[PDB]
Amino acid sequence: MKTFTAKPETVKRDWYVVDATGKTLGRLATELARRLRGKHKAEYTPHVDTGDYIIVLNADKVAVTGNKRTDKVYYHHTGHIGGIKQATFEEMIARRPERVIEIAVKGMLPKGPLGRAMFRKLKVYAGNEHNHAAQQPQVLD
Amino acid sequence: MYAVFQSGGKQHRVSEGQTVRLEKLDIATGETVEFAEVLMIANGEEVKIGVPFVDGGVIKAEVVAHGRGEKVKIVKFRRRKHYRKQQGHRQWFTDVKITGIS
Amino acid sequence: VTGSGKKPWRQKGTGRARSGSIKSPIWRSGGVTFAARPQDHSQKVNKKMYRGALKSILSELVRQDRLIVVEKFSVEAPKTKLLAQKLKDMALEDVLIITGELDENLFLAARNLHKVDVRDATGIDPVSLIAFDKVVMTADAVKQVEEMLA
Amino acid sequence: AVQQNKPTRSKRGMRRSHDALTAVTSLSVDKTSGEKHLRHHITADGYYRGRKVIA
Amino acid sequence: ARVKRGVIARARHKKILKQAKGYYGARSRVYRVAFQAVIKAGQYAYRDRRQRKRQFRQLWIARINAAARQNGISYSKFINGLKKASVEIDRKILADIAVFDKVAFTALVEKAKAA
Amino acid sequence: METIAKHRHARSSAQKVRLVADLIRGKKVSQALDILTYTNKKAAVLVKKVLESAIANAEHNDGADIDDLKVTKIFVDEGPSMKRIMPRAKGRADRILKRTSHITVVVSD
RNA sequence: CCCGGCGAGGGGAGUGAAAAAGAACCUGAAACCGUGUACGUACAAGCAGUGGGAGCAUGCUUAGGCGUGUGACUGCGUACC
RNA sequence: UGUAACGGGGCUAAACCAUGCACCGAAGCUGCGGCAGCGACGCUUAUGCGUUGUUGGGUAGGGGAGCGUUCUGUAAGCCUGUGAAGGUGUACUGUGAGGUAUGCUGGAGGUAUCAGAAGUGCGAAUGCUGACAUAAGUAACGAUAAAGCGGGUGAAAAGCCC
Ligand SMILES: [Mg+2]
Ligand SMILES: [Mg+2]
Ligand SMILES: [Mg+2]
Ligand SMILES: [Mg+2]
Ligand SMILES: [Mg+2]
Ligand SMILES: [Mg+2]
Ligand SMILES: [Mg+2]
Ligand SMILES: [Mg+2]
Ligand SMILES: [Mg+2]
Ligand SMILES: [Mg+2]
Ligand SMILES: [Mg+2]
Ligand SMILES: [Mg+2]
Ligand SMILES: [Mg+2]
Ligand SMILES: [Mg+2]
Ligand SMILES: [Mg+2]
Ligand SMILES: [Mg+2]
Ligand SMILES: [Mg+2]
Ligand SMILES: [Mg+2]
Ligand SMILES: [Mg+2]
Ligand SMILES: [Mg+2]
Ligand SMILES: [Mg+2]
Ligand SMILES: [Mg+2]
Ligand SMILES: [Mg+2]
Ligand SMILES: [Mg+2]
Ligand SMILES: [Mg+2]
Ligand SMILES: [Mg+2]
Ligand SMILES: [Mg+2]
Ligand SMILES: [Mg+2]
Ligand SMILES: [Mg+2]
Ligand SMILES: [Mg+2]
Ligand SMILES: [Mg+2]
Ligand SMILES: [Mg+2]
Ligand SMILES: [Mg+2]
Ligand SMILES: [Mg+2]
Ligand SMILES: [Mg+2]
Ligand SMILES: [Mg+2]
Ligand SMILES: [Mg+2]
Ligand SMILES: [Mg+2]
Ligand SMILES: [Mg+2]
Ligand SMILES: [Mg+2]
Ligand SMILES: [Mg+2]
Ligand SMILES: [Mg+2]
Ligand SMILES: [Mg+2]
Ligand SMILES: [Mg+2]
Ligand SMILES: [Mg+2]
Repeated sequence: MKTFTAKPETVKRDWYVVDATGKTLGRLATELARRLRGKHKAEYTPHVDTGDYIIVLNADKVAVTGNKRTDKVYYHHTGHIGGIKQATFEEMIARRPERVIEIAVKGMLPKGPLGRAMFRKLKVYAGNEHNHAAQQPQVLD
Repeated sequence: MYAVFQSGGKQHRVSEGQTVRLEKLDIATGETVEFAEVLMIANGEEVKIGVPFVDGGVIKAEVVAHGRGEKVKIVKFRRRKHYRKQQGHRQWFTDVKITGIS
Repeated sequence: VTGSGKKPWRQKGTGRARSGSIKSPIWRSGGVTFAARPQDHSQKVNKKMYRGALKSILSELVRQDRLIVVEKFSVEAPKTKLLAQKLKDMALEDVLIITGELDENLFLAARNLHKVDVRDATGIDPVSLIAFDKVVMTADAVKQVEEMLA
Repeated sequence: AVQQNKPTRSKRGMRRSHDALTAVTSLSVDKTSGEKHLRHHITADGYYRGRKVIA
Repeated sequence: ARVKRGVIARARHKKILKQAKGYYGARSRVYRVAFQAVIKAGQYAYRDRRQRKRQFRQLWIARINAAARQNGISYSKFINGLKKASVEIDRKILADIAVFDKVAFTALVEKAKAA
Repeated sequence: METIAKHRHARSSAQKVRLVADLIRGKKVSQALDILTYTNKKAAVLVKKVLESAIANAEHNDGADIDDLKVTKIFVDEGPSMKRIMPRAKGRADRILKRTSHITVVVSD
C-alpha cells in the first residue's frame, strides 16, 4: 500500500478573514504561514498547495513589542552599485502597511514555486473593508 | 469491515476480499493462514485494543503467490579512493487474499 | 620494427604529447610491447609418471570393456574392402589396432580408413589409447606391452 | 577570445531560432497579363501595372 | 593468440548507456559521461532507500499531528496517550486512518484521552 | 502515391539549405514553386529543381494529378565532406571542409 | 521513358534470389546531424540525478486491476581521474 | 561590492537560570525477511544441520572463489539457407563479472562440455590513428590602381567575349 497524496483538482479550499488589530506581527505571521501551507488540514502534502486563502485586514494596526516600532529595520538592496535602502517599522507602516505582514509571512513560507504559489493565497489590506464578499470568507482567529 | 494486522514485523490496513502483499512466510503456495495478531477492526463499532490484540479477533487469509520482487541494484562507490562495489537484490514476498475478518 | 630512431617532434614547445619513436607500442604501426619469440612448449614427464599413466589408462579399459584382446589378427591382402567388411563380423567401428608383428598388409589398407588407426605395440601413446572408442590388441602385442611396461 | 567549455545542441538551437528567414507571401498579379511578381517590380516577361516598359 | 576486443566493448557500453537512457544531453549519449551519471545515480538510489523511510515517517507524523489538533490534542500527547494504553498501531496506518475513517480516528483520540 | 525525388551530393551545405526547406512544409506544390522563384538564396534554386523534378516525377511515373499535391516530408541531410588544405600564417595548415547535402522531397496527397 | 543545362543527380521500367547488393557497391556500430509522433517547457536559479509524485499519453485481460513513455511540483544532492 | 557578528523570518519569550514529564531525531539499537564468512558440536560420518554464538566500512597492501574473450583438444561428433556469426531490440534469470529464449536486420558459418594456452578485458597516459562535433554560418576572401553602360554567347553573366 501507499499513503494518500493530495490531488490538486479535488482540493476543496476555504476562505478566511483575519482581523490584525492588536496582534503581534510574528505570532500572527506564523499562524498565517501554518494555514497558507495547509498543515492545519489533515490531508497535508509537502508538494501540493492544500492551504487556504486568507484575507488579513487592518494591516496598519498590527502591534510589535519592545522598541521594534522604531528599531526594526527592513534592509533591501536595489541591485545597484551601492544602493542599500533601509526603512524603520514606523516608516514602513507610514508608506506601505501591507508590506509588513507580507514580508513576515514570505520569510516564514518555504522558498520555490510552491512557496510563491502559497503566498498568492494571502490577501493583505490596510483598511477594515475588503472586496471579497462573494466568497463568504469565514472569520478565523 | 476493514481491519489492521501485523505480519512481517509491520502493520497492514486490509479489507475483506482484497489482495495484499507481505514479507515471506514458510507456508505452501495454495494454503490458508490464520492471523490472531489483529490491532483494529473498523465497522459501525470501531473495535480497538487496550492490551496486546483484541480478544477473539481472527483473520483468515488465503496464500496466492510466493514470488520474488523487482531487482534493486546497489552501488557503493568512494570517490578518488579506487573502490566500487556492484551488488543486486530481489527481496521475496508472499501475496495473500483476505477471505474473512472476525 | 622498421622505422627511424628520430624523435618525431621535440620534447617541449609543441602542445603535443612527448614521444621519441614511431616504433613505440602506443602508436599505430610498430610496437607489440611483449612480442613472443619461437619457443619450446614441450615439458618433462617423469619416466615412472608416464609409465604409471599408461598403466592407469590401460587398466581402466578392462573395466570399460573397450579393450579387445585377439589371436592371429591379419588381413589377407592390402585392400580396404576386406578390412571394412571384417569389422562387421567382429562388431566394432571406431578402433585402435595394435600389433606386435606389424603386418604391412594391415597398415597399407588402414591409412585412408579414419576411425581405424594401426600402430605397433612399441608405439602406443597416452592420448591415442584414450581418444579412440574401442581398442584392439593382439596376444603378442599385449605380451610385448606387458613385458615393456612390467 | 576562446570558449571555456563547449555549448550544447540546445543553445545552438536557441541561437538559430531567429535565422529562419521569412517568405514573401505577397505575390502581385499583373492587371493585363495575369502574371505573378514582386510588388513594385516588373514581371519576368516585361510588364508593370499593365504596361510594357522593357524590350 | 590475438584477441580483438571490439565485440565485448560495445556489449559492456550498451549495458551502461541503456541505464542512462533518459538523462539530459551527453549524460544519455556519450559513454564517458554516462558511466559517471549511472554510478552517481546508483549512489543516490542507495542513499535514498534510507531517506525514503525517513521522509514518509515525517509525512505521516505531520498528517497525524494535523488530524489530532482538529480533535484538540497535540501529537506528543496523542502518541504518549496511545502508548500508555498499550496501543501498538504504527504511524503509517494512523496517517491512513487520519485521512480516511475520521470516525475511527476520533475514537483513537478518546482512547488516548483516558491516559 | 508518396512519389519521392532527391538530389544527392548537392554542393551547398546542409545548414544553408535546411533554412530554405523551412519555407516549404505541408504546403501546396503550386504555392511552394512560386515562393522559391522569389526567394533569394542559392539553396532556393537548388531545392526548386528537386521539387520541380518531384512533380514531373510524380505525374509521369505513378500518380498523375498536379493540383492536389502537398509537400509532406522535405528534409536535408549532411552529405560526404571534401577536405581541402587552406594554409594560414606562420606555416600552420587548416583543413577547410567543402560540405555537401542530400536533399530529399516527398510530394503526396 | 520522365524531370534536368543534348549536364550532376534522381524516379519509374528492366537484370538478379536480393539494387536501403547500383560501382561510395558484403555486413554497416558509435559519436555527429536530421525528419515525424507523445508528453514537458516562456515567474524560473546551481554536477541536471536521485526518493516521492499528481497530471497526461498509451497497451492488456476484465467488467477491476496492471505495464511502458513523459515528469508539473517537491526532500536530498559541489562530476570523474 | 550588500543587511552580512542568531543560518533567515521573526521573538519581551521563540532569551536566560533551575525542577519535572512528554515527544522528534542516525545506515546506532530492536522487529520481519535474504545472503555470505568463520568457530563450537546433536552425533551425523565426508553433510544437511535440530542448532548455537558470531562477524561482514575500508586506501596501500596480503589472501581466497569466479565471469568473459580468442585460440587448441574431445570433433569427419553436435547446431545451422526450415536462417550461423555480426548488428539491433525485447522478456526472463543469477550476489557480480554476466547468462538464457525469442521478433527485426544479416545471408554463412558456429560451437556444448571439461581441459589446455594466451597479443585476455581500458575512460583518463598534454597517449597513437581515423571519423565527427564546438566556436560559427562567426572571422576572413591577400594591397585604397576604379569602375560604368550597351550588344553578343549561353540554362544562367558584376567577373567571359567584342
Ligand atoms: Mg524563503
Ligand atoms: Mg594544448
Ligand atoms: Mg606491426
Ligand atoms: Mg602486447
Ligand atoms: Mg576548464
Ligand atoms: Mg560541454
Ligand atoms: Mg540554452
Ligand atoms: Mg583470428
Ligand atoms: Mg553486460
Ligand atoms: Mg610561407
Ligand atoms: Mg549548357
Ligand atoms: Mg534491404
Ligand atoms: Mg562509404
Ligand atoms: Mg557472400
Ligand atoms: Mg553497404
Ligand atoms: Mg540535432
Ligand atoms: Mg509557467
Ligand atoms: Mg542558474
Ligand atoms: Mg538557469
Ligand atoms: Mg538541497
Ligand atoms: Mg556596511
Ligand atoms: Mg539581518
Ligand atoms: Mg519515541
Ligand atoms: Mg569487507
Ligand atoms: Mg559493520
Ligand atoms: Mg574448437
Ligand atoms: Mg570466429
Ligand atoms: Mg554465441
Ligand atoms: Mg555459456
Ligand atoms: Mg566444473
Ligand atoms: Mg591487450
Ligand atoms: Mg576507447
Ligand atoms: Mg583508470
Ligand atoms: Mg595541457
Ligand atoms: Mg588536443
Ligand atoms: Mg589523428
Ligand atoms: Mg568542423
Ligand atoms: Mg561571436
Ligand atoms: Mg560580428
Ligand atoms: Mg567581415
Ligand atoms: Mg584580413
Ligand atoms: Mg579587399
Ligand atoms: Mg554586360
Ligand atoms: Mg563591381
Ligand atoms: Mg570586377
